[PDB]
Amino acid sequence: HQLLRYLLDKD
Amino acid sequence: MELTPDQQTLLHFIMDSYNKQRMPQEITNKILKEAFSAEENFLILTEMATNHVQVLVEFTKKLPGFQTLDHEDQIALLKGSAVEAMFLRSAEIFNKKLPSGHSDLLEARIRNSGISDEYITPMFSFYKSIGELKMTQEEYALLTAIVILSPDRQYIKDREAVEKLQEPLLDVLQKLCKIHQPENPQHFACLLGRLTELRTFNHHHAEMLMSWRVNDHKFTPLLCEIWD
Ligand SMILES: Cc1cccc(C)c1Nc1c(-c2c(F)cccc2F)nc2cccc(C)n12
Repeated sequence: HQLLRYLLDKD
Repeated sequence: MELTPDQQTLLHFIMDSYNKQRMPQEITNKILKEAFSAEENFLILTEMATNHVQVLVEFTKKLPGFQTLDHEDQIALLKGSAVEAMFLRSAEIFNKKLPSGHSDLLEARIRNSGISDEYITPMFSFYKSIGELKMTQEEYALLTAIVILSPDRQYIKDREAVEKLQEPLLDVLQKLCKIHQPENPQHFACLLGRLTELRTFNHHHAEMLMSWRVNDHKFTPLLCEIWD
């Protein structure tokens, strides 16, 4: 989950 | 005969976001310099794969209506569509973005990275099959959006909301086929053939990752744990 969550939620 | 102003707007938004995707020259230049060994060849593929992941997320976030979806559904779509969108973009890189010399060396590297022919043969077969379609940049962008906005991915809580985002894209794609290929009414059908061909890579890719053991140079936890 971790990586895809970071990339989506970052600006 | 003509896209409606609303369809033109949707197409413009998809095209603008797609045209901004780029595989950097820093990655591309490695194809012509690095040692021709399984380890160095695989390191290039690792760099390409991470760029594919970053590009997929940036393209997805900009898709009209994607930001209006339930946050968990946004993640479920990214996870579910990752392999298919990566394979589709890798075909565009190989067939259109790289000069003949770079693509010939990239193929050389792919074939000498220690990956079984069981997974390499279907990949180049797909690259050839999609290459036959002479797909425009509009077709690549719409097909990518359609793959990402697939409502039947595992663990989506509101499928109908995804369907409302995917259906206008399929409508625009079919209209574009009627406009650009009026003598060829089987063109949209040919584009649908690539969607099912992309689906077969979900299992091929999962089997590929499982075939590489923990101590092998190919085991790459950053990418492999996206699916583990
Ligand atoms: C760029 C590339 C080209 C041919 C074969 C491979 C294995 C790659 N790179 C990877 C892909 C991948 C991709 F990025 C695009 C298309 C199809 C893919 F198998 N998936 C993964 C997952 C873990 C590690 C790597 C190196 N990897």
